[PDB]
Amino acid sequence: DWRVLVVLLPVLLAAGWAVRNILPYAVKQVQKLL
Amino acid sequence: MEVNQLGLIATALFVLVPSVFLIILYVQTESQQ
Amino acid sequence: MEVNQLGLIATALFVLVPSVFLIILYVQTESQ
Amino acid sequence: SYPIFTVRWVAVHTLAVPTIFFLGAIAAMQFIQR
Amino acid sequence: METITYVFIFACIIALFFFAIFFREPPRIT
Amino acid sequence: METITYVFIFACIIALFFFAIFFREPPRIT
Amino acid sequence: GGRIPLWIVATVAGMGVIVIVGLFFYGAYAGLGSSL
Amino acid sequence: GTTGERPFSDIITSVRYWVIHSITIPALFIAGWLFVSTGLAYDVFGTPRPDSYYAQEQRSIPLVTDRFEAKQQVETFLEQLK
Amino acid sequence: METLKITVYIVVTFFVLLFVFGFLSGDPARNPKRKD
Amino acid sequence: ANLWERFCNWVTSTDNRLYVGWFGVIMIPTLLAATICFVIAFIAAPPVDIDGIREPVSGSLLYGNNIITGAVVPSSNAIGLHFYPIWEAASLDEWLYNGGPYQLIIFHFLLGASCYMGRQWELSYRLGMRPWICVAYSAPLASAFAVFLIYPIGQGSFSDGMPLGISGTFNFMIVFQAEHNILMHPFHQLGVAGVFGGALFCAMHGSLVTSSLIRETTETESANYGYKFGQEEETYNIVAAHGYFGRLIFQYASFNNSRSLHFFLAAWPVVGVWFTALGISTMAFNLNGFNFNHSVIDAKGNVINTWADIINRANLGMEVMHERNAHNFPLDLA
Amino acid sequence: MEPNPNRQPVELNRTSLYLGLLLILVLALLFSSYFFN
Amino acid sequence: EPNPNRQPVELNRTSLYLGLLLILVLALLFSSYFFN
Amino acid sequence: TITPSLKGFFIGLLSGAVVLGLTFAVLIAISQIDKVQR
Amino acid sequence: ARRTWLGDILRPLNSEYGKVAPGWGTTPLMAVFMGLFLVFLLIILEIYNSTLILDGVNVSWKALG
Amino acid sequence: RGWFDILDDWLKRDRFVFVGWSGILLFPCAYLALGGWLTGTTFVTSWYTHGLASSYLEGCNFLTVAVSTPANSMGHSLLLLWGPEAQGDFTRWCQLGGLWTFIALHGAFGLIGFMLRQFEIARLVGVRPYNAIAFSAPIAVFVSVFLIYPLGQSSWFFAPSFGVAAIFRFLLFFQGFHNWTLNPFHMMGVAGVLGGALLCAIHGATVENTLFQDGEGASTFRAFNPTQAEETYSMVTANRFWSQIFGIAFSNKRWLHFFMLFVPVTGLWMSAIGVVGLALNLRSYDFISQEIRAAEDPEFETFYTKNLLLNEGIRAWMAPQDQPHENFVFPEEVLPRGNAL
Ligand code: CLA
Ligand code: CLA
Ligand SMILES: C=Cc1c(C)c2cc3nc(c4c5[nH]c(cc6nc(cc1[nH]2)C(C)=C6CC)c(C)c5C(=O)[C@@H]4C(=O)OC)[C@@H](CCC(=O)OC/C=C(\C)CCC[C@H](C)CCC[C@H](C)CCCC(C)C)[C@@H]3C
Ligand SMILES: CC(C)=CCC/C(C)=C/CC/C(C)=C\CC/C(C)=C/CC/C(C)=C/CC/C(C)=C/CC/C(C)=C/CC/C(C)=C\CC/C(C)=C/CC1=CC(=O)C(C)=C(C)C1=O
Ligand SMILES: CCCCCCCCCCCCCCCC(=O)OC[C@H](COP(=O)(O)OC[C@@H](O)CO)OC(=O)CCCCCCCCCCCCCCC
Ligand SMILES: CCCCCCCCCCCCCCCC(=O)OC[C@H](COP(=O)(O)OC[C@@H](O)CO)OC(=O)CCCCCCCCCCCCCCC
Ligand SMILES: CC1=C(/C=C/C(C)=C/C=C/C(C)=C/C=C/C=C(C)/C=C/C=C(C)/C=C/C2=C(C)CCCC2(C)C)C(C)(C)CCC1
Ligand SMILES: CCCCCCCCCCCCCCCCCC(=O)O
Ligand code: OEX
Ligand SMILES: [Cl-]
Ligand SMILES: [Cl-]
Ligand SMILES: [Fe+2]
Repeated sequence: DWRVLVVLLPVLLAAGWAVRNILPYAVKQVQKLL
Repeated sequence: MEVNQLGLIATALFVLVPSVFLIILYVQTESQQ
Repeated sequence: MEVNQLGLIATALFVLVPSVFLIILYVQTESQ
Repeated sequence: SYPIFTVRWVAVHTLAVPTIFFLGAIAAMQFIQR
Repeated sequence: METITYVFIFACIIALFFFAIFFREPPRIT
Repeated sequence: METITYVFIFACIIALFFFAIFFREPPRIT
Repeated sequence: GGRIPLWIVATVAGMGVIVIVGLFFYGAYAGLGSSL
Repeated sequence: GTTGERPFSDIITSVRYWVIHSITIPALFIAGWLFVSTGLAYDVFGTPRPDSYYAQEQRSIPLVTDRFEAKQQVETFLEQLK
Repeated sequence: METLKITVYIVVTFFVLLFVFGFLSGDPARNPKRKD
Repeated sequence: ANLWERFCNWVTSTDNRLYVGWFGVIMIPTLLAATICFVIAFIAAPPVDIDGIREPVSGSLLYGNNIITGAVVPSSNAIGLHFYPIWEAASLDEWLYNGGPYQLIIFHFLLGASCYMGRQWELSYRLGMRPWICVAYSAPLASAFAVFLIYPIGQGSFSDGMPLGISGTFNFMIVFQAEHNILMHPFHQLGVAGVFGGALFCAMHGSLVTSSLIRETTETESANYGYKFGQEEETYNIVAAHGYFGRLIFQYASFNNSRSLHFFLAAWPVVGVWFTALGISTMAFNLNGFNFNHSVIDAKGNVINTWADIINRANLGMEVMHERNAHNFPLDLA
Repeated sequence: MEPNPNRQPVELNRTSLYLGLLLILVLALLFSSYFFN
Repeated sequence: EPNPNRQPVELNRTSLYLGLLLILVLALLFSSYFFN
Repeated sequence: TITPSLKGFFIGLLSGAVVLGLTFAVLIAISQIDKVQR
Repeated sequence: ARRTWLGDILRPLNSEYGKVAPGWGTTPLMAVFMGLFLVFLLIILEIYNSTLILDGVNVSWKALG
Repeated sequence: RGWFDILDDWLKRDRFVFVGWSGILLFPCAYLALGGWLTGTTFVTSWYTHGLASSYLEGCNFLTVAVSTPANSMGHSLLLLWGPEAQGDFTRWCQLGGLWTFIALHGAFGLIGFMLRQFEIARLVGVRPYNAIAFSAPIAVFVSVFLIYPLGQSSWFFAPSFGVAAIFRFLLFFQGFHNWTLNPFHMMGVAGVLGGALLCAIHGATVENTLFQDGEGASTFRAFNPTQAEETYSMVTANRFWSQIFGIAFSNKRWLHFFMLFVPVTGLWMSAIGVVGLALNLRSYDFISQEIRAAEDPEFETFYTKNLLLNEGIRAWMAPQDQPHENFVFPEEVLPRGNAL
């Protein structure tokens, strides 16, 4: 029902925000794995 | 009091048998030395 | 048979106490 | 150069993420009335 | 008979205390 | 309990016979 | 690296706990579970 | 001494850390909050609301008394509030 | 009963005087390092 | 050659097989009195009217008890907190009926135990040790003071102090729960954490040290013979033990400072047991465990029971049954 | 036939005797009441 | 300060066998009278 | 014949297999990428 | 050591001490039977438990008639 | 150099949180037991199994929340989510008490996990496995109390419920119904737990008050170095102190630390045994000789008879609300009560 996206929206937005601030150095790390 | 008559011997053997076992081992340890 | 109830403990100790004396004396004899 | 995403990273977030969410649910509860 | 038994055991424990304390293996250094 | 007691003591004696015979101090010539 | 000093992070975290637990004791007297 | 992970005291005094987590921590708090304020927590877990432990003129517990019909029994009790 | 009472008063007094007078008899000095 | 100074020298001598000391000059007679009276009363004392209602309770072996059920019974509620020495009774018969031995034993014992604690300080000073072992003992000592003296003072009667017996002890702890809800009291919860944790850390520490013993022996000898009394080298390897325990949990949850570690061992149970002694001492003045009886009700006002209300049903059954002939009025106010 | 090489002496020191007698006596003291019942 | 009068004591295996036999036969003889 | 609880049994059994295999697939993957240098 | 008739006859059965098949040998096959045995015990446990209910399997004393 | 060895390589890397092969069992199961408890105590009722509120969501606090046992009518059902009781419905699963079996069973395999981890790390680090051996006592307690005990009874309903006050109710149930304080296996457990805490305190206090002066500071903690050879406190002075104070002292550091393992581990094992007895209602409830005398002699009274009157009160006043499936109706006139109260 609708209450599920209301609850879930701050969780996605939060993870979206972290994904974008960290992505540059997460790319680097992955490359260093050989 | 009406107590289990066999309580006495149970208790006597309960004390005597394991004690006697330890005393036997102690004394023959002392005579080694 | 309405025997004496203390007969059991008296017989039990009669055997045990002196037998244990002898066994103590004997084991510490062998271990020297 | 330190990695960002590790087994440690996962252990930490495996506990911290639900904890904060649960603390939010429990704080709302203080305002429930019968 | 049960009173005698209880007291007898307690008395043996007190006698053991005496030997444990005054007739212990003396601790010796190094 | 007395039957058991009599039989027990008799059984112990038969065991002693066995050890007395087969585990004697062997007699030796010095 | 070490910009936000540690004593300040400790103080702010600290008060954040005091606030949450405060609210939990306040709710012992209000609403559900308050006997009222 | 160390197994090569970044030290925690370095992470939590770092600006990038708090840039991400000043968003992620409140968002989670608000998510859990909405989980309750919307009533969704009640419906997911089956927890009675303050108005639905008993029916209006009832004082019996709606106790599960059957193993294999137990799911049906709970549903029966729940209808007796609607 | 009074013989008993008086006997106990005397026994207890005697022991308490030993205690007070013993700790007043230079007890700080009865250690193995710095005696004064 | 002075007589007093010779006696002082013997009292405080570190060469006596048991240290006497000035604290021992009081401890020795008081503990001997309490021990001799306890043993005599446990075996042969007649029934004692603990609750003042002329309903005497039989505590001793010769009057039909065993080790588990026997007890020196507390003094009569008719006496309250009045001092009841032998010489205040018209006869020994009276003194025995009314519970005189309990007073004699607990006063002598509490004095002798207090001095035991001081004796622990005193010999530490004669040996040039650090002084705080006695502080560790103050935890068990405060606990005995609480159940033998403090709780009686607050409730007004040595008849509500702890019987000196095994079943008597359980009676005291069931009635305490009905009158104070001690389990819902946080200081008893810290006591359980002090005692559970102490047993945990006892086993932990024993097992970690035992785990890192240095091979000094063959498989035919007890490893205990790998340590010789008074050797200078440690006998286990704290770094191997820190390296095992730091990996079982994580590194910074493990001690490699042995001083910090043993201080932790000292302090955790001692402090937990301080709190639970303080729990009894403060429930002595009726500041009781949390009461959540009927704290949850529904939208209409129906009570919604919780596990605390179920505790309360049990507390009620203890309350209504205890000292079943002793209450004439509807509130058990003490 | 050789005599057996695997035989070993056994020991119980005095402290182990005291500890074990104490264990037995205390166990007796605890359980005796349940044996008489 | 050890006492010079101490002696070890001995019971050989034959003496054990003879002794155990004496006690067991005495027990067998007297047990009927103990039970009565 | 295949009763409802025998059906749940297989559901329970397939789910376990999934969780277990999924777990081991991931672990073998990572172990292959991030090897120890010897 | 003493030789005996019976010893000489049983000798071959206690003569391969230490002998192993190389590497992993039959381990994968062992694993398969372990797996089957677990499901087998699961079924047996859950029938006794009445978590697994089967047509014609009445887990009651009244399965004696 | 095949996949198994490569995975072994990786599971056993030295990292902040060691994983190991045992981690595969341990970490899922521990996290799920712990999440089930936190989840249930925050959100899940006991209304249909017990007639009790038991979550923060319902108005309970930290002392009264619980994950409560399933209804008595579930018997010993595993209560799998996909089983015939809940039939895969998560909500009904929660309401029938499925989280109790969930926590209990994941908890048991986590405890196994944890002890395998103590074995695994002990072997890699090169030390003897005594910490694992000691942890056998916690496992014995858990299985005997949470599993063996309710399996001998009518249902999981009479197991402990996972909650602070709920466990208090379990304490009092055992007093009133089983007279468990009278049980010598509990008494040996009491001695081992209280003996352990004593040994913990007295050993710490002794080490700290027979320290060697190894630095110049008033804080004596600095003057230790974990790789020093030398003992950091005097066993000789400690031994003299206790010999003179108490009559006897430890003289062997190894025996000392083994005894600290031995005492609480053995006590916990003993209490587990007595609980196994209580699974069968094989209680140490009475002394026959006492009852015969008291039945015939109404002036005969001991602390033993006084405690059974309290038990009888506990049973009758708590059973109706604690065992609701039984529909006990005790009219006021049948409740045991002394005068006035
Ligand atoms: C090591 C991890 C682990 C372990 C030991 C357990 C153990 C358990 N879980 Mg938990 N669980 C886990 C991880 C784990 N779980 C994880 C990661 C999750 C999140 C997804 C859950 C979520 C979960 C839920 C939601 C529930 C359990 C339940 C259970 C219990 C029943 C398990 C069962 O019957 O499986 C049956 C399955 C197996 C034993 C697997 C066997 C597979 C074999 C090896 C192969 C057989 C062949 C295969 C099927 C072939 C495929 C055929 C196909 C092609 C058609 C048991 C105590 C239940 C419970 O607690 O009840 C109260 C329950 O309801 N678990
Ligand atoms: C002087 C008071 C005293 C003392 C010292 C004890 C001592 C004991 N009691 Mg007894 N008790 C007493 C009075 C006392 N009792 C009284 C007056 C009663 C009323 C009759 C009882 C009733 C009672 C019952 C009913 C039971 C005991 C039990 C026990 C034992 C508990 C063992 C233990 O630590 O379990 C604690 C639990 C464990 C050790 C199991 C596993 C724990 C795992 C490892 C937890 C891991 C936690 C994990 C990391 C997650 C944590 C996070 C979470 C907290 C947030 C122990 C021998 C129990 C017993 O005998 O069990 C065999 C038991 O069932 N007692
Ligand atoms: C209530 C008392 C008590 C608790 C809480 C406790 C706790 C613990 N003991 C451990 C260890 C030990 N305990 C030991 C001896 C003892 N432990 C004792 C008593 C206890 N021990 C006693 C008395 C002794 C003396 C014999 C030893 C020797 C060890 C260890 O070596 C070990 C350790 O490392 O200590 C530092 C730890 C194991 C960690 C683990 O398995 O993680 C994994 C977590 C898992 C698998 C989850 C288990 C879930 C449980 C079983 C069921 C669910 C529980 C709910 C989530 C919470 C319920 C709360 C309500 C009931 C109120 C953990 C901190
Ligand atoms: C829908 C879907 C799929 C859902 C998602 C679900 C999902 C997939 C789940 C799986 C998640 C996943 C794969 C796993 C990650 C989960 C995760 C990280 C699990 C968390 C598990 C967890 C609960 C762990 C338990 C925590 C635990 C109990 C630790 C407590 C720490 C603690 C109390 C330690 C005691 C330390 C202490 C304070 C003192 C020291 C003790 C003591 C004195 C010892 C004595 C001593 C110590 C020494 O040190 C040395 C030297 C010596 C001499 C010595 O005497
Ligand atoms: C009161 C009881 C504890 C006594 C104190 C403990 C001893 C102190 C430590 C000794 C040396 C350090 C002295 C102070 C220094 C110190 O102790 O600092 C604590 C430590 C600091 O380490 P950092 O890596 O930040 O940096 C290294 C620093 O030590 C240098 O400044 O931080 C942590 O450990 C974070 C804890 C959260 C970790 C989350 C873990 C994830 C949980 C996973 C589940 C657990 C595993 C499962 C088990 C099965
Ligand atoms: C002011 C006077 C103080 C009063 C003194 C009272 C004496 C009490 C001390 C006990 C003496 C017996 C010690 C036995 C045995 C003894 O001699 O052991 C002595 C033993 C010596 O240890 P060591 O380290 O020397 O031994 C190492 C190796 O020999 C291993 O073999 O010390 C310990 O093991 C102490 C730990 C057990 C301590 C147990 C104490 C429990 C006492 C409580 C018993 C109460 C039951 C009473 C019910 C009625
Ligand atoms: C069950 C289930 C599951 C799982 C789940 C999970 C796993 C969960 C988790 C969850 C979580 C994981 C939770 C958490 C929470 C937390 C919390 C709730 C916390 C809190 C805490 C606090 C409150 C604290 C505070 C304090 C105090 C009080 C004082 C001291 C200090 C401090 C600050 C600490 C699944 C899905 C599989 C499915 C089936 C069912
Ligand atoms: C050994 C590891 C075992 C892992 C067990 C994890 C189980 C995963 C949970 C799956 C639950 C789905 C059940 C819900 C659907 C059931 C519907 C039905 O009964 O037909
Ligand atoms: O005395 Mn003993 O116990 Ca304290 O309250 Mn009131 O009083 Mn009696 O009653 Mn409840
Ligand atoms: Cl009473
Ligand atoms: Cl009154
Ligand atoms: Fe130590």
